[PDB]
Amino acid sequence: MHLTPEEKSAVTALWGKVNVDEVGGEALGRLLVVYPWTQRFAESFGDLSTPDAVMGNPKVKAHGKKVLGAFSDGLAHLDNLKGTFATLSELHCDKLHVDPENFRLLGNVLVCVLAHHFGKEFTPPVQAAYQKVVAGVANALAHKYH
Amino acid sequence: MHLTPEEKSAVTALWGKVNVDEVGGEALGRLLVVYPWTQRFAESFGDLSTPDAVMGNPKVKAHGKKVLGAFSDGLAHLDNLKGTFATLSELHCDKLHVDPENFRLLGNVLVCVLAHHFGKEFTPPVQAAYQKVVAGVANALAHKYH
Amino acid sequence: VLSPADKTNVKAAWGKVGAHAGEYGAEALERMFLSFPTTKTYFPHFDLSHGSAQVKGHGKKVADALTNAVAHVDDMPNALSALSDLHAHKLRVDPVNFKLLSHCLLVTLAAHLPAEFTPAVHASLDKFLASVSTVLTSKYR
Amino acid sequence: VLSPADKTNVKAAWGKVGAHAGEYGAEALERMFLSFPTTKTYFPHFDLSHGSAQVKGHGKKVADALTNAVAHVDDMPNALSALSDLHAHKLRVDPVNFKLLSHCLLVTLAAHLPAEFTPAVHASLDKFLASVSTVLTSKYR
Ligand code: HEM
Ligand code: HEM
Ligand code: HEM
Ligand code: HEM
Repeated sequence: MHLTPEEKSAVTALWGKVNVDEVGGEALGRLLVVYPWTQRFAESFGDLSTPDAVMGNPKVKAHGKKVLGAFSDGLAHLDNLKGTFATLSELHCDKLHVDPENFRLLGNVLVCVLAHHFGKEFTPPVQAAYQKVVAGVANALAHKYH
Repeated sequence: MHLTPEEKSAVTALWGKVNVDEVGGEALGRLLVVYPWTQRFAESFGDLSTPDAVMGNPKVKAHGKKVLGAFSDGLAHLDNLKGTFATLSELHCDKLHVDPENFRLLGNVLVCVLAHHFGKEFTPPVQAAYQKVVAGVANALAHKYH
Repeated sequence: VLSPADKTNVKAAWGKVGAHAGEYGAEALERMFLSFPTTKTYFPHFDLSHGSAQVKGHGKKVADALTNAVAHVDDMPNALSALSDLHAHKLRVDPVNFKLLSHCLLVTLAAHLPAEFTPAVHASLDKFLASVSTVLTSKYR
Repeated sequence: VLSPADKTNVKAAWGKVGAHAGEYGAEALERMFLSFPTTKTYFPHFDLSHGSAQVKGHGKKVADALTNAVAHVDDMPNALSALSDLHAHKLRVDPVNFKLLSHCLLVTLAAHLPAEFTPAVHASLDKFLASVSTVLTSKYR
């Protein structure tokens, strides 16, 4: 987590404009569609057979919102991600058995989502700040694996 | 490092039995042969047209010894690889233009060479501690890239 | 393997790029340089400053090649043979870097084609870039 | 793409494995579990303790499939269709993991076939495990 002050202000200024409900749904939905293998964790979500079935599934939308919810909180503790995410890291490992690579795929999808939404506003340099951020969060979420 | 005293001792004790001269030459040469693209940095070494020509090339063997040398000294600062490889990290970035991914390829080659050499002695638990060190070293070396 | 669906998706999304491919190619590079600085080790000879003509020049070359793979979507291995040879034998770019560029290309397109950058298209474009990367890396060893 | 030399190298090396492939399968898993603990996420239902019969059994299973791959080195895609299916539609292991098992497999062969694990044979087996990895993840999407 080598976020320069200016990188941190940039992350924070943009995060100001995000509708976490919405972004959360899009990011998770898109994950399940671009990397269908990730659907292994959601057999109880119902119908994920097509893009529309995934993007529109009430269960995917609700889960996305939850996930981005936790991510937003992470954004307020950029100084202590490991701490912030420790009980969640344990849960994903010990109970959910989620391969941490999943956390990196979601980060990339999220970055594409932000690009999608902010257009020209998601400048090369803002992307680089967000790249450091999703990597920091994925690392924090994997810190307790064993 | 996130090495356990037990993990530290395993590393340390196997290393004591290592001929850096021989292991250094073999690790670097295997690298040039398994991942042919790493040869882009050693054009001046000569004929690397064949396994035999690589494994026999003295420039390769001598570069290999220089590399394991520095690696070897890094095992004495296992609790600050960052500070031990700072100058070497800048050098690699700013002068050599070596993509840090190469550091990881080498690491894995190193482990294969140790297993090759020590057979029985190179147990799952010992490999595990070594994997942590090679990853650690690669990270330290890549630390100053910008 | 790309499905008919995928093919339609790619031709469509790339269709929209049109005349902006060059600029989008340049932008994908800059994004890459900024987010994954290790990729810079391959362009020690370039001016990587913002608005570098070398980068502009290079973005166009990359975009032309992608445009060429789209035009030959059913015969990419052959359409890209020469480039596959160049990369394996001269440039010797470590394979992991292809995924980094792919990624920055997807961000760029996302940033410029909001109406077309749908979930389905995104998936198609991702499989496409993966396939291009595979071709370009096929003769490495 | 496996060259004829490669196919020879592989068949030779695997030839020496013989009645021990099962044990080497088991040892490779154990090394993978300890070195890359994230791989354990795919085996929650197993007893991953040293010498577990679940691990041993699975070790055999994997070993056997490799054998069958060496034997049909010329027609891998076809020899492993079913396995490619299982992995893409049921197991859904993330592709990054194949590289981890492949590596633990080299380490294991190296440690057991000193004479035979020459630099040229190392290169071949690597390519081979790589090809096997590609085949197994080819129907992922
Ligand atoms: C930014 C990364 C992520 C964050 C912050 C996050 C956060 C959360 C939270 C807050 C919960 C609910 C905790 C609870 O049930 O007590 C959860 C559950 C879950 N997460 Fe994660 N998650 C992340 C990534 C992922 C990814 C990428 C996957 C799978 C590809 C995943 C799989 C799951 C599953 C399967 C559940 C349980 C859902 C249920 O059945 O109730 N998570 N996550
Ligand atoms: C274990 C990781 C490595 C360590 C500890 C290491 C260390 C060293 C050292 C101590 C030098 C001496 C140069 C000087 O002081 O001027 C050197 C040079 C160099 N290294 Fe690294 N190195 C590592 C990995 C690599 C890899 C993987 C490559 C490329 C495949 C590489 C490419 C080079 C080159 C091209 C030189 C310059 C030699 C010359 O001047 O001809 N290094 N390295
Ligand atoms: C799908 C992705 C890629 C495509 C389509 C592509 C295509 C090309 C093309 C068309 C050229 C110019 C060849 C000529 O001179 O005619 C080129 C050159 C080059 N590429 Fe690639 N490339 C890709 C990936 C990469 C990556 C990921 C890197 C490294 C990060 C890279 C590094 C280079 C370098 C260093 C050159 C030489 C440029 C110069 O010296 O002018 N390429 N590439
Ligand atoms: C070298 C590539 C691989 C080969 C040849 C291979 C082969 C096999 C075979 C033969 C089976 C048993 C099928 C059956 O039960 O009928 C299997 C199952 C399985 N494989 Fe793969 N595998 C490979 C890579 C991986 C990797 C890297 C992982 C995860 C890290 C993995 C995870 C699994 C799991 C979880 C099962 C099912 C275990 C059970 O419930 O018994 N495989 N694989």
